[PDB]
Amino acid sequence: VNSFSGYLKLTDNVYIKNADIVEEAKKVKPTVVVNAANVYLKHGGGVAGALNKATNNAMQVESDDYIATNGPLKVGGSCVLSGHNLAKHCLHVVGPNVNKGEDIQLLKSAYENFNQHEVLLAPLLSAGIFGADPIHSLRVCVDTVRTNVYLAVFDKNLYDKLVSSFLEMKSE
Ligand SMILES: Nc1ncnc2c1ncn2[C@@H]1O[C@H](COP(=O)(O)OP(=O)(O)OC[C@H]2O[C@@H](O)[C@H](O)[C@@H]2O)[C@@H](O)[C@H]1F
Repeated sequence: VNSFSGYLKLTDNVYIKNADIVEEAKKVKPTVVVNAANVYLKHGGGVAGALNKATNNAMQVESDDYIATNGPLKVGGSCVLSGHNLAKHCLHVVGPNVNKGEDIQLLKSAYENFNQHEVLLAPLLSAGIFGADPIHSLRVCVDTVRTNVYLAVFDKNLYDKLVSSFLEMKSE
């Protein structure tokens, strides 16, 4: 468990890899895989749908049970559900949907949830369907997270641009 391999280390606690989060989950067997969710735990495109599909939809049924009991999450909030076959647990975190003008400042709140967990395999919250700049998502992660976060970026082109943007931002 937690056998992460082939990451580039950006800070003492932030690692990045050009990889699909589901395939990493299957290789690594993490204690915590992070889902970039919405407040209803309705897993659409993006990481949520990729993770959900890999669980043969058990993730969405569990989420439906969670929501029926406790109601929707808040933006910036989270909940720990089961990791099924991918991880021990899945951290479901709701970043701001900047497409709907939700407060980008809640991206910081979202990443805070990471600090409740020694080690996580995570994507870049709000960076796809929710419309945030991926560079900005990385900046907020490295600035907010103090635990060990292994970031999976599947698109090689985004990953190269993200590394070169981080080198610039760290050196100023
Ligand atoms: N298989 C994969 N492995 C690794 N990285 C992947 C990936 N698939 C995508 N990414 C990238 O991960 C980041 C997060 O992007 P999104 O997955 O779209 O989450 P976001 O917070 O923007 O929106 C949440 C909403 O999306 C709905 O799925 C969810 O239910 C909610 O309504 C982006 O850089 C993607 F490019």
